[PDB]
Amino acid sequence: LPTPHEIRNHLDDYVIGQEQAKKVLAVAVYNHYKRLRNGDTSNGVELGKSNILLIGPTGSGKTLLAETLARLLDVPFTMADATTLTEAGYVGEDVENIIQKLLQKSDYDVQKAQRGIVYIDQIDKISRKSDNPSITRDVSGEGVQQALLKLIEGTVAAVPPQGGRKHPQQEFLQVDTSKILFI
Amino acid sequence: LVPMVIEQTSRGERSFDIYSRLLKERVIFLTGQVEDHMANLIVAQMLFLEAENPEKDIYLYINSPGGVITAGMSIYDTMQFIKPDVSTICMGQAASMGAFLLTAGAKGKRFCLPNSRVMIHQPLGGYQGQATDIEIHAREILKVKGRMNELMALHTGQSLEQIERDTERDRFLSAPEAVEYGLVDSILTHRN
Ligand SMILES: Nc1ncnc2c1ncn2[C@@H]1O[C@H](COP(=O)(O)OP(=O)(O)OP(O)(O)=S)[C@@H](O)[C@H]1O
Repeated sequence: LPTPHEIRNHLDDYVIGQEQAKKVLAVAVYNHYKRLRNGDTSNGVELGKSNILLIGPTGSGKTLLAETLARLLDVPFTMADATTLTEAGYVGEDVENIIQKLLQKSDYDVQKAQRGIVYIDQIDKISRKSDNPSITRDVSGEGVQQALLKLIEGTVAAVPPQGGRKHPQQEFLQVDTSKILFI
Repeated sequence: LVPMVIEQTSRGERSFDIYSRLLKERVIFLTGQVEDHMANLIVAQMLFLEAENPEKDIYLYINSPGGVITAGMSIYDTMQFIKPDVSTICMGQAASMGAFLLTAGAKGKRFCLPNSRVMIHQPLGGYQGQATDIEIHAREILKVKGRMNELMALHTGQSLEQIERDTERDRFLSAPEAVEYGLVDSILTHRN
């Protein structure tokens, strides 16, 4: 039964001068645990999920907050990066890579992974270069954002568990994302 | 000096000069005396617009004290040859040749500002040499005077006899009188 004051006291030990940032995480963490705790068989149906966008100067401690949180957090946590992501199934990487990385921390537990938290770094790397809609395909940039839209709202993505043992299985495990939080 | 403006397009922002921006909208400026260089430049602009769009109206603003006849007659044939309707507007003044290009515009699309002024006279020339050579240049310039009156009557609708008497000497015509004379169609007082 964690509380914003208790969780903030723990985070305050590792971070200083980020009072505004800490409050946002405490509420989401407290609400997220509260949301999942609820059976959902009540008047409130399809409770909303508040995402988080951490913008700050260089070296201000953004990446550190996500790292310290996982130590105190019980539910699984994963820290990916949007540098390697490529849209349209290119050679670089796909967006599903984020989900399989979560299971590595969760030991391939679907019921326990949907309640996990996700973090992404260097999100500005995919912003358009202060231009109007492009005249060609931007694999890294405007294209990547289009793919993440449905993932943040909630959907099921194919993910080979453990990468797949051999040709025998040739299946993918559906992983809901409506409850997953994104930072 | 010429100021630069920015035209916003879907691809991006583009820097254009004030004269080139209006050229994109089928608008040409005729300023100063009509000479071989200024005339040959307008012809290329008219031809360029013909290929881009032959069905859109062209607007030609004229503010000039006139000039060489041969340079101006090349433009007159161009306006009549091409399919688009060349709308003409008189700003400030329109001399002998400037008036000829004004009336040569498309019927019903000729305008003159309320305070504009038109002036028309006969061709000017001269020669120095033997009497045999003077007679040749005199016969040639006389044909031009006759030819310029025939075309002036065609667009203005007046009779050749009337144009001959009014063009013997300088004749200034205000903007309202130009409408009554058939040279133009209306006046663009205000925007509607
Ligand atoms: N408030 C802080 N208290 C203590 N150490 C801090 C603090 N802020 C930053 N640091 C140090 O900065 C290191 C990296 O912090 P980051 O979270 O990476 O900062 P950053 O602005 O996120 O840099 P990016 O995200 O990679 S551009 C941490 O491992 C700490 O050693």
